[PDB]
Amino acid sequence: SGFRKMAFPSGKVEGCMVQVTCGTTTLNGLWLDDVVYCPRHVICTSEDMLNPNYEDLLIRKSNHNFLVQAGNVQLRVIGHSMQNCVLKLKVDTANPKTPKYKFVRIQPGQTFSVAACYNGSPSGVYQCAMRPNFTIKGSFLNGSCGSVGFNIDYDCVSFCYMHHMELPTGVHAGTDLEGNFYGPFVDRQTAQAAGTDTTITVNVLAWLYAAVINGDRWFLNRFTTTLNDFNLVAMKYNYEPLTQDHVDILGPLSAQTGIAVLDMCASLKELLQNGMNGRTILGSALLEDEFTPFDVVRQCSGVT
Amino acid sequence: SGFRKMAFPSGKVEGCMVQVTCGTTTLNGLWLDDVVYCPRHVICTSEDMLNPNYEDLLIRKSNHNFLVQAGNVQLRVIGHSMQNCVLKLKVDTANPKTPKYKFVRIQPGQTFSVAACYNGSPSGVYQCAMRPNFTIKGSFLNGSCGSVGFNIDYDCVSFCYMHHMELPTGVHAGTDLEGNFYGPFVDRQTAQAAGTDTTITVNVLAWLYAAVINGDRWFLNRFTTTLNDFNLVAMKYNYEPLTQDHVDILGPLSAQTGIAVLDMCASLKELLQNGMNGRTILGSALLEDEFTPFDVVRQCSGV
Ligand SMILES: *[C@@](O)(CO)[C@@H](C[C@@H]1CCNC1=O)NC(=O)[C@H](CC(C)C)NC(=O)c1cc2c(OC)cccc2[nH]1
Ligand SMILES: *[C@@](O)(CO)[C@H](C[C@@H]1CCNC1=O)NC(=O)[C@H](CC(C)C)NC(=O)c1cc2c(OC)cccc2[nH]1
Repeated sequence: SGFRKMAFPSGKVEGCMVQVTCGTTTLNGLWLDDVVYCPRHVICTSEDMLNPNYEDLLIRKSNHNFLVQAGNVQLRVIGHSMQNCVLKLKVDTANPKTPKYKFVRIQPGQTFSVAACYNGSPSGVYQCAMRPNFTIKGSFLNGSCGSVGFNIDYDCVSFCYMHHMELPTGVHAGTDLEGNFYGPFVDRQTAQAAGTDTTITVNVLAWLYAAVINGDRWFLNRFTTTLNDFNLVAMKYNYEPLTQDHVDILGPLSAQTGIAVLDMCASLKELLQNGMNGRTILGSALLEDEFTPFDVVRQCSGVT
Repeated sequence: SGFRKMAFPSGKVEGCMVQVTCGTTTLNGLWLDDVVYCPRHVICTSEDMLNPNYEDLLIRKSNHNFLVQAGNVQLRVIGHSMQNCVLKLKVDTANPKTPKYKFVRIQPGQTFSVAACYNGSPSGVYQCAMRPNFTIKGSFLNGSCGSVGFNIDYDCVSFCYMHHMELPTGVHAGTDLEGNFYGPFVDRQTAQAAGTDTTITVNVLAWLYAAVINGDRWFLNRFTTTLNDFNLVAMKYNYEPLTQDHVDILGPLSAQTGIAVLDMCASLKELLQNGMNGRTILGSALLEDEFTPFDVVRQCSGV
């Protein structure tokens, strides 16, 4: 047993990380087949990033202005195009380590693994949750842009995040692999502020199902509730409202424990309104919200 | 900026994990060069695991009794030996993906990355610390035996742990790659307790420095303490004593923040006597002790 913040094995993503450089600006890129994906601001000088006109900055760039390196080995750029805030660079070599992959735009509350990369070399792996305000509580240093977030189902790597920005509050913002930012952020060198964050309700409920599975079930009450009533109450406590998809992904945990989702909602609502009464859940007085229902099942039944 | 429990990239280890089956028992193995290391209880049966005479059970085994699968290929075992609790399976093929590696014995309070594997296929990576009582608080299910813990220095993988056991308390026990258990544990099917679990003081202080580097300072105070007077209080709370080496290792963090180590100790002493009320540090409601000073320096340098 045991419950930990767990990342996916990073080997399949490691073989795809490369370094992209324009002039002196360097960051990370994702090499899949014969295309490298990286943040478009690599074409900016330090001064350009303050108020960049990317369309104009890109028209002054040719394939030969782009330095793409796998390690110290260069991959000649034979084509380039801009898709939203991501740059796509066609290279003359298909990545022999390209895994089965796809690009996905995740929802708030969903978790993914981040391969922290520097100069095209991953340095650490850790799991992140997309906060409801479209930030992630990551750990990123200078030169980390281009780091990607991913999940692995079966043998297919689903890329969902590429790093771009650190906010003044210390949290982080980025895009999907199609260059579309998560949240209302832009790739400018400007102090941008995210919206007020909230607790990921679906993940809190998954954490409660995790407790029940392990014999910690003192919090189960005899009431039930409607989805609408719970949402209205949940927002009064800074909790995100549940969707139909939330109820459905809680299905397996509901069937495994025999506790209907709306019953657990009624239990969680009582915890929100009355507190923990000096008690703990899974050895904690804090309600954990960065464990998705899939993380709970995967850690109560290790799948690979 | 930011601070997160973070493991090393697992690619180099993934290319080394294999599946080892003996009779009706399957677990993970580590394929380096022409040898596959795994827990020796894979040779045991249901009745053997209760009190196995491993030397007795091992000699009655043949190379063909061992099914070593590396993906869709089966490796031919051409030799079997035993080094303490680690069974060594010689194979006719050397692992092409063998990286630069060494076998090291981790010290208590030090951290390592764990590649949790099942049926020779890794499924998750997370960081652990070797607790003073020589257990680790991991996440392991049935079939996780053979999983390894490691660190990576440059291009060298330092293997330091192989998983064997989950104690009745939910914690986990294992060996180094020489088959020597961490702690007073034994690879038999018995319920085993560990010593009293003390807190890794130097790690808690590093983690306090990380909180300051990241904008958290509500726990600081104007007071200072001597090393001994802090250790008096710390030991009273089942905290490991702080040594001058620990003080020295914290230097970089103290310089970066401008907070003397003994000033942080005065803060920790207050936290231990008053508690945190309802407040949290770096999002946690407890004092985290599984971050080493090096972990903090690596994530907070320049921040
Ligand atoms: C390996 O997977 C075994 O091949 C591993 C799995 C454990 C159990 C689920 N999570 C893990 O980490 N180890 C064992 O099953 C181990 C086998 C050898 C004898 C060392 N035994 C235990 O972990 C074990 C035995 C007992 C026990 O007795 C019976 C009473 C309480 C707890 C306990 N754990
Ligand atoms: C990339 O590595 C640069 O390519 C970098 C990642 C950060 C470095 C430290 N931690 C990180 O996550 N990204 C940036 O530097 C971006 C670049 C934009 C998209 C052009 N900008 C910021 O992170 C940034 C700018 C400002 C700011 O202004 C100036 C004010 C406050 C915060 C802030 N962050």
